[PDB]
Amino acid sequence: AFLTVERMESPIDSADDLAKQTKIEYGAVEDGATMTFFKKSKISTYDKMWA
Amino acid sequence: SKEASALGVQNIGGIFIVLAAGLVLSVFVAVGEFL
Repeated sequence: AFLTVERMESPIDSADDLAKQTKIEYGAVEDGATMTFFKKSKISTYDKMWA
Repeated sequence: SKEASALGVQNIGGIFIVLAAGLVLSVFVAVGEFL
């Protein structure tokens, strides 16, 4: 169980790993042209990151 | 995302009770064996 838990997560988080996971936090400047792109252009993973 | 928990006393404790029961059964049959 320990090895499966520590191997299920991708060792290098990518443009999709962060969206599905919750252990690792992510963020950017408050409406500093980053989340302004996140709110519009509704991509599934990008929508998850925006939420 | 939190599953890195070991088997504590509460997680696995009944094994101690069952082995103690086996030990007491073994001694209880051994004392009667000498009869």
